[PDB]
Amino acid sequence: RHKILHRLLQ
Amino acid sequence: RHKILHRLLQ
Amino acid sequence: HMLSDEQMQIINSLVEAHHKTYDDSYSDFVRFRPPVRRLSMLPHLADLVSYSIQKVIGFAKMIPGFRDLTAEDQIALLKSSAIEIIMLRSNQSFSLEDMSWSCGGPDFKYCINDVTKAGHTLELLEPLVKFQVGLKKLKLHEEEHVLLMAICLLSPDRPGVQDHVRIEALQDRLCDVLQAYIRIQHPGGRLLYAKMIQKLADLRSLNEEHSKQYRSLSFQPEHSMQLTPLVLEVFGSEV
Amino acid sequence: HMLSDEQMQIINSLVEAHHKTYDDSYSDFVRFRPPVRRLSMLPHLADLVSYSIQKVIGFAKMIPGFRDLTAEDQIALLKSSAIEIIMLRSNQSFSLEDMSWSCGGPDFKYCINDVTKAGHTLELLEPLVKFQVGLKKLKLHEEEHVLLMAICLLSPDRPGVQDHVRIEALQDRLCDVLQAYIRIQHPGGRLLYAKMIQKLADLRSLNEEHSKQYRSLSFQPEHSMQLTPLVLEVFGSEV
Ligand SMILES: CC/C(=C/C=C/C(O)(CC)CC)c1cccc(OCc2ccc(CO)c(CO)c2)c1
Ligand SMILES: CC/C(=C/C=C/C(O)(CC)CC)c1cccc(OCc2ccc(CO)c(CO)c2)c1
Repeated sequence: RHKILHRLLQ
Repeated sequence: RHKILHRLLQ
Repeated sequence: HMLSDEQMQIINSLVEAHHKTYDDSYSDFVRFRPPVRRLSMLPHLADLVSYSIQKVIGFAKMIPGFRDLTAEDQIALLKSSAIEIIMLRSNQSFSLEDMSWSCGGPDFKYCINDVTKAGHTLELLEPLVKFQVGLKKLKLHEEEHVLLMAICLLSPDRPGVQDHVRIEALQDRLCDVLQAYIRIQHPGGRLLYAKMIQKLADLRSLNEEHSKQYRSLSFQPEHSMQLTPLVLEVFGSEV
Repeated sequence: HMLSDEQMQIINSLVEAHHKTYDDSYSDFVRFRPPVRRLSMLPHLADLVSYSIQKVIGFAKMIPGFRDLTAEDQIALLKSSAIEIIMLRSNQSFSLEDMSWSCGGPDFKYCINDVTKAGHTLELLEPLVKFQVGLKKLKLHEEEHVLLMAICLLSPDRPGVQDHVRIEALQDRLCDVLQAYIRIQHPGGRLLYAKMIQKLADLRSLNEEHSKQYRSLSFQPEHSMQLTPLVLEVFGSEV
C-alpha cells in the first residue's frame, strides 16, 4: 500500500 | 486483526 | 425499597474503576503533543483521544460481565461505543460557563473552534455542545454517570456484536441498578432515568456524525499520519 | 582540473535542499511528545524519527534524477535507506565531546542510554556511536555530507528496487561530483573519498542491526502503539 509515502512523494 | 486492542484487553 | 448486594457491588466496581481511569487534574496531558491554535489542533486531540481510549478499555475490563464476553464482542463493543463513552466522560470537564472543556490553563481549555482545527465542523460540534449542556444540567451522581457509561458500552445493538444476547442481558441488569438507584438514592429523579436513556439516543446521532467526518479525515493520508496507531485501529473498519 | 556546470548544479540543488530540510536549532522538537528519562523515551524518539523521515523525503524529492524514477523505486529506496540517511544527518548534532546528539538543553541532548529507553541495545548503540565519531572526525564539507546522503539514498542494491539500472546510473553520476569535488575543492582529501565510501558500508551493518531490534519492537503491540503511522509505514514490510 503505502498511502502516506505515496502522498508525501507528492 | 486488532493487535493493540487484543493486547490492551489483556 | 432498597438495593441488593449484587446490585450495590456492581456500583462499587463501576465507581472504583472510573476513579482508577479518570484524573480530574489531567496530569498526563503534558505528555501529549502540544496544542496549537490547516488542522493545527489535530496532533493534540489525537493524543487526547488515543489516551482516552486506553482509559475506556481499562474501565470496560472492570465492568461486571464484560470480561466473560468473547474477545470479538469486547472489541465490537469498544470499537463502536468508544467515541460515545469519550463524549460522556468528557462532560466531567465541560463547563456551562465558558461552554468549553476545561482541562488546564489557556492551553488545555478546549473551545468549539479548537476542535474545528482537528477537522470537525459545527454540524457535529454544535449538537455535541448541546448534548454536553443538556447532560451537565442533569447534575448526575457519580454512580449514575458511571452506570450510564457502563450501559452505553453494553449496547447489544452495535455493528459487529455476535453474542448480542448476553450483551443485551448484561445491559438490562445495569439499567436496573440505575433505575433502582435513581428511585432509592436520588431525590427528584422521577423523570431522570428517562432523560438519561434519552441522552444515549443523542449519542447515536453524535457517534454517527463523527463517524462521517472522521472517515473523511482518515481517507486523507496527510491527516491520518497525525493520528495514533490506537485511534486508527479503534475507528478504522477491520473485521 | 575543475567541476562542470551540470556537476556544480547538482551540488547547488543538493546543498539547497539539505538547508531546506534541516534546522540547526531544532525548533520543531518542542512539538514532539516530551522526552522522559519501560521504554520511557520511545514516544519522543518515535516523533523525532517520524519527523526526520518527512525531512528525508523532502530532501530526496530534490535529488537530481529521483523524481524521474517510478513511485515504487522512490519508495523502495526510501524504505530501505531511511534509517541510514537519518543516522548520517544526525551526525550534524553529534558531539565528540559529550558523545551525544545535542539538539537542545538537558532535555534534547540525547545520550546512548536515552536510546536504550527506546528499545535499543548496545549491540547497535555501540557501533552507532563509533560510526558517529569516525564520521565526525572526517570534518566533511557541507557539499560532501550532502552528496554522501544523496549517494547513500541512490543505492541500486536495496531490497525492492526494480529499475536497479537507472538508480545505479544516478549514483555513479553523484560519486563523480563527489570524487571530483574532494580532488578539486578539498585540500587533503587524498584518502577521503575512500573513507566516505567505507562509511556507507558501516551503515549497512547499522541499518541491519537496527532492522532486527526494530522488528522485535514492532511485534509487541504495547510498543508499536507508541510509534507513528509514518514510522510504521516506512519500517514495516509491505510490497
Ligand atoms: C467527537 C469527540 C471528539 C473527537 C475528535 C478527535 C478525532 O475524531 C480526530 C478529528 C479522533 C482522534 C472531540 C470533540 C469535542 C471534545 C473532545 O474532547 C473532550 C476531552 C476528551 C476526553 C476527556 C477524557 O477522556 C476530557 C476530560 O474530561 C476532555 C474531543
Ligand atoms: C538507529 C537510529 C535511531 C532510531 C531509533 C528509533 C526507532 O527505531 C524506535 C526504537 C524508530 C521510531 C536512534 C538512535 C540514535 C540516535 C537517534 O537520533 C539522532 C537525532 C535524529 C535525527 C536528527 C535529524 O534527522 C537529529 C539532529 O541532527 C538527532 C535515533
